[PDB]
Amino acid sequence: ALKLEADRLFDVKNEDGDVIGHALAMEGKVMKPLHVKGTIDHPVLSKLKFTKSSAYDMEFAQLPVNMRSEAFTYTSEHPEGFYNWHHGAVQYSGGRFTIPRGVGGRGDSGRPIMDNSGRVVAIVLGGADEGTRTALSVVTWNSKGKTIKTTPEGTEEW
Amino acid sequence: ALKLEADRLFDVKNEDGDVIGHALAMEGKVMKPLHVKGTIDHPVLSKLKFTKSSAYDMEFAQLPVNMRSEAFTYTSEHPEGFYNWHHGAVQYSGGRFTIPRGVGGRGDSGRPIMDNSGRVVAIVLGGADEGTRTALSVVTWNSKGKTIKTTPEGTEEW
Repeated sequence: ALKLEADRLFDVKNEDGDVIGHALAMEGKVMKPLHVKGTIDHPVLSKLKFTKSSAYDMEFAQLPVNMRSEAFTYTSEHPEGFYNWHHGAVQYSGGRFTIPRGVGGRGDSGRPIMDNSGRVVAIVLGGADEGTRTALSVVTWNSKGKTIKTTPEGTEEW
Repeated sequence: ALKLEADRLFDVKNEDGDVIGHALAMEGKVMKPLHVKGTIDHPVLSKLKFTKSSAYDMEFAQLPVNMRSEAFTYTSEHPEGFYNWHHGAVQYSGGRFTIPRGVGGRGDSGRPIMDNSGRVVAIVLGGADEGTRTALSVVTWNSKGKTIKTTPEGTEEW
């Protein structure tokens, strides 16, 4: 099985090699959440120096040219409805992004939430359980490009 | 007292009052699934001369010049991902529009599946219980305007 399409999603491994989170390539940058303390599983992207950003709970660095082209796209505009992440659908109902209960957990931060067109829309960081559903803590961006970091009361970071 | 919500999704009632199916004003016409034998619950529309298309389980009628303005829009462009319908998320993964096992039902015929941007993508007909999921029987239009009806083995009309 030849995988002729380039990765844009990478694993953030600890010192044992357990995958504890994810890093992604979007809008000219490699970007992972600051709180995941591990290395990016890639020969090139790990030797780069990342710029922390506590405010947004993010670390980033600019991608090495030949990779910049094969990177995601972000869309500021995003309607209520349903979006999709790795474990299925993600709902959007006025400000909150929610998935079912017991689906997301530790290791899922840095995973994007995207539309059916394949453009990124948010970045998971953790999630607030609410009995029936789980209110995700995302990192979105507006029409201008201002980084917003929505965080529900009682969030366990992932 | 006034109604600002346009008129697109009508109910289809039997000869005892129950709602057995639905109908929708879309792209210039009223549409309902043929197998549902009942009366559309809407003064103007119910007294219109319908035209059947048994090969596609539909029966359409042209929209009165006035209502023409508030009908739905259709889209043949529907990529793999998650969609919206009355009971929630509808997955589209290579030909099938599946939904979580259970939420389907008699009465759910005629209902449309639609994208985040409100445009209609398919009209539901019935479901095929495939264990965990349920593979829907739907009507849809291709890139060139011709109807197509996808019907799973074991489909139960609704």
